[PDB]
Amino acid sequence: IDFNDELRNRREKLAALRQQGVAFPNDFRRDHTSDQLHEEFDAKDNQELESLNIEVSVAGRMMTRRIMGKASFVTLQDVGGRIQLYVARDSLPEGVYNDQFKKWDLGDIIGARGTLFKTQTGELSIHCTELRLLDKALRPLPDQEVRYRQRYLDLIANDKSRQTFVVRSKILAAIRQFMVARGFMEVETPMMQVIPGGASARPFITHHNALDLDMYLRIAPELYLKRLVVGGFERVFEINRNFRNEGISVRHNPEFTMMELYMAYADYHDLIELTESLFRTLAQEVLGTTKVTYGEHVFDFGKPFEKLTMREAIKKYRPETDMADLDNFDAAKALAESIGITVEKSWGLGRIVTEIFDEVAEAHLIQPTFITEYPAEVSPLARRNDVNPEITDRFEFFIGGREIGNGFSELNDAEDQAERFQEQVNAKAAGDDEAMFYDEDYVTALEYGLPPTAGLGIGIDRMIMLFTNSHTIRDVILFPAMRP
Amino acid sequence: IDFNDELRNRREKLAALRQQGVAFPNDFRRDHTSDQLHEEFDAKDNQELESLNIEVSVAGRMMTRRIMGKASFVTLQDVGGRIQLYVARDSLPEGVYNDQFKKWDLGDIIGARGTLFKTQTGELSIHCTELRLLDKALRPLPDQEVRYRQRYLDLIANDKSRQTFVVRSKILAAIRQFMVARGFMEVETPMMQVIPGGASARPFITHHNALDLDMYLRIAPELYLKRLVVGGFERVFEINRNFRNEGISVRHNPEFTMMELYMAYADYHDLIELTESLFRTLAQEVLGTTKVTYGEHVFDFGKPFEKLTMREAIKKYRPETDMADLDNFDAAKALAESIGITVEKSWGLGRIVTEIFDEVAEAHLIQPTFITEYPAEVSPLARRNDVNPEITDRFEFFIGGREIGNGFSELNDAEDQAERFQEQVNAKAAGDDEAMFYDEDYVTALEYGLPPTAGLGIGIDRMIMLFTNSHTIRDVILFPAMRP
Ligand SMILES: Nc1ncnc2c1ncn2[C@@H]1O[C@H](COP(=O)(O)OP(=O)(O)OP(=O)(O)OP(=O)(O)OC[C@H]2O[C@@H](n3cnc4c(N)ncnc43)[C@H](O)[C@@H]2O)[C@@H](O)[C@H]1O
Ligand SMILES: Nc1ncnc2c1ncn2[C@@H]1O[C@H](COP(=O)(O)OP(=O)(O)OP(=O)(O)OP(=O)(O)OC[C@H]2O[C@@H](n3cnc4c(N)ncnc43)[C@H](O)[C@@H]2O)[C@@H](O)[C@H]1O
Ligand SMILES: [Ca+2]
Ligand SMILES: [Ca+2]
Ligand SMILES: [Ca+2]
Ligand SMILES: [Ca+2]
Ligand SMILES: [Ca+2]
Ligand SMILES: [Ca+2]
Repeated sequence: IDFNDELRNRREKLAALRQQGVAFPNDFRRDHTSDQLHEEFDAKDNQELESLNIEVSVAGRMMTRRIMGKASFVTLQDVGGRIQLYVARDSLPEGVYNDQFKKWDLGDIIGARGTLFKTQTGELSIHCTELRLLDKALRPLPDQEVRYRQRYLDLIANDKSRQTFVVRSKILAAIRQFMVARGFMEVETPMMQVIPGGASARPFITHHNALDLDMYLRIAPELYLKRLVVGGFERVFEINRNFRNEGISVRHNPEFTMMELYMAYADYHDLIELTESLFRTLAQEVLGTTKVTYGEHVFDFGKPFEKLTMREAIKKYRPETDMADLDNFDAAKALAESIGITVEKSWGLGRIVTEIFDEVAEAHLIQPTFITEYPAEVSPLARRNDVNPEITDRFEFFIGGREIGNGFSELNDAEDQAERFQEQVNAKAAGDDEAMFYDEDYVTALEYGLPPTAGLGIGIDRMIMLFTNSHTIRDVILFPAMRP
Repeated sequence: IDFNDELRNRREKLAALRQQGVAFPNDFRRDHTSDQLHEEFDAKDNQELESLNIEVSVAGRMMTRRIMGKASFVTLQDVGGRIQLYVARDSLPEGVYNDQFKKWDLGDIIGARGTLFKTQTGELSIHCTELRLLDKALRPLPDQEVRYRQRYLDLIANDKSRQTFVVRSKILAAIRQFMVARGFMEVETPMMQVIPGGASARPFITHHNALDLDMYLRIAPELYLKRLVVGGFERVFEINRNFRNEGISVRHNPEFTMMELYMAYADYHDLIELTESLFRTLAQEVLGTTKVTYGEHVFDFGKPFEKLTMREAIKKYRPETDMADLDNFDAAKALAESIGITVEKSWGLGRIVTEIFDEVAEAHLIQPTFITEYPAEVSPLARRNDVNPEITDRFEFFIGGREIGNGFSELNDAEDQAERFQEQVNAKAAGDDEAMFYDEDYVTALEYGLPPTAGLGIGIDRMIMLFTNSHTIRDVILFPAMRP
């Protein structure tokens, strides 16, 4: 009703601008943004701003306007923030005030040129000697999911989302710097693979027409990264997007940004210290402090993370459990059923134990926590432990009740890797469509030999969630997946 | 072959290492890499190295060995380069030399701990007080396509490809640094879109199971990035991978790295000077000079690039052309046929002129050259010129006979964009499967209004080709697409 009246009115105004000339001038140039004028002239008296004649030009969206009849006050908005404009009838060229400015609408992109002063409240404002219309907005300035469908409106309105994504950029940059300072080289491994691997999930399938070849979207860079380690890049990492067919969730998006790093001649303890130093560095550089407020909790990243094994977490958060039930398939299956887990025919003992850990523990790990000693069945790419060959040297890394990152001592054994891939093929035959495939090339690389290597990966979106006080992954991803 | 016999021999050795204990020790740590020891102690004679007892430990692949019977010489290779080891029988623990060292094979991953000295030739060497086998290579040390299929072998053998990809990493880092210094914010936009756009090519199609939605792989970030410029991020860029269904060519890969930047309140001339400053800066920082040797040519990036229009290039590289034939559909179609272009029913006049430019000109542009004044038919997202509504303000930027990047003043007109989208849908209906789709959401964003904006994009792989003296894109991409 009233919205379509605005649409017709503004549309007819744009058409009138077409009538008389150029309605889309691209020639306007600005020498300043609001955040710069604030970061410089915020604390200066109107006496110093009057003696120094400082002319600036800015451009942005017109957010608010108050017309007082030959003097008007405008709120202008650009990347850095808001700056205030003083629009005077007799301080502009003839007719600009009455025949142009007063006919503009909120949301139109304009630009202004004037001298700096401060109002009676001490606010920095630009007395306008020139004002003109760069673009005419056809819709006026702006349920809970509409923020995610049209993110431009969310960015225009709420500054919390703006700060969230700016913080995301700053965090990514700080991560690249923290990795480079330690001697790691950032690479680009294929995003489209013939054989997907490196994790367990449903891959996306597409078709390459020129080669008539069905290819999968990457579920993990892992195998190609370790191939590059065989090549002799012994400190390597990739921060890039992986694709999984799983589905939408608060913690899940079909395409997400992940970091995977690998350093030779190290084990997973080095990656524990590397993780703690990573979060301490991002906490100090990105925000203010090692103490980060998240929801109803406070994370202290100057404090070492809590370390537990998987069985220690199961027994910790379910003390009534008999730990002998985890040494037998039938008792473990009965236990998992008692929790409410639906067991699959393809599941072995280790998988049942791990799922029991998922239902019992994961939701209770709030403070940052490392979970170690995973079974070999659910860790096909991880190095076997020396004392207990049925478990691998591995850890998953949890913050705020969700898995953040994953790291392990990589398995450089060729025959063992091939055999566990065989097990994964058997599992895929048994109905588990998240199971990996058999990759013969990676086995060949391991036969050319892979130095003892540790490797880590971290879902970046989860991390930025933790640092922005954002409780949904949709708040931290610019254009997440929707449900039409 | 004799290769398989040695392979079985190494496998038997590895099994013997399983028999007597741990065959995959991960506990060895190194405090130095070869490039560090070279960057420090290369300038010191054996007199200074004798007074200072400097003990270092290194680890890496054993490339060469000469066993002289209680004295041996080993070349060790790691990330930073090669370093030489002096393995003495009586300088190691008992049995290490005879029962272990002499049984190792070339390519095995080892580690050494010793004191620094210089041989009679001045070579920096590590006298080994300890040596042990970290990983046992099951296959011995290694043109055509083998380099591309197995890249660990290429990186192990050829030191040229190594520093090719290292130069790639350093270039990418320098590009992010060069963009951040100018106020651009790096951004992540979807890799999977419901409606692909921003370019013309066959997209990859896949299926999301949870949403029962068929989705396309990104052919360009453009639409989402400009959406974010509407949101108020007025300097944005994305360096990330785009997917197109094309084929394997010298200049083509199905998945390739792209940079797309957008700055509001600017036109394409600002992007021309931005590009020249970009290549001059990268050339000075990475290669130490403005003059870059590529093949048989020398590019000078301290020199401004050559500027031509499209018709000026058609007439320059085909002077017998009558430029009136490009103003009429039948004359232009007959002309393109005379060149050998196969015209399609969906092609209009501007398309014919652009394809004539491609056949006549592109292969002849060796020195960096800007080509301006593109027709609106092949530039649906570009702002129309003021004097000639049938052409748009746009340029494509060529080096070494290939296209590198393209940039234009973006089209902020909503109705015009809608109409050009309509024409692209008509083109798809007319048989052209590279034509775009109709994106209603982007039109909606343009109706919320997009400030006057200029935008650019650059194939990164082509650029790294120019800076590595690589004449195929396969040399500059770690794992390119192969033919099974
Ligand atoms: N489709 C779904 N819908 C609803 N609930 C689901 C779900 N899938 C799992 N869950 C929940 O998770 C619990 C246990 O299932 P898991 O499969 O073990 O947990 P996960 O969160 O999916 O981590 P995963 O192990 O699979 O990824 P990876 O380390 O290889 O990779 C390393 C890092 O990558 C990140 N990551 C993985 N998948 C991601 C995704 N779709 N989106 C964003 N980040 C992701 C993670 O931070 C991870 O740490 C379940 O009980 C369930 O509640
Ligand atoms: N599959 C094929 N096989 C054999 N010959 C072929 C071929 N395709 C084209 N050719 C030859 O090239 C000539 C001209 O064709 P064009 O289509 O005009 O040249 P192009 O290299 O394909 O640039 P394009 O137009 O597609 O990219 P865009 O501006 O959107 O902007 C994207 C930017 O990113 C880069 N880029 C685009 N696609 C890329 C890819 N697969 N790999 C690496 N970089 C790519 C580019 O620098 C580009 O500027 C043809 O006559 C033909 O001889
Ligand atoms: Ca999962
Ligand atoms: Ca898990
Ligand atoms: Ca995991
Ligand atoms: Ca193309
Ligand atoms: Ca073209
Ligand atoms: Ca092009």
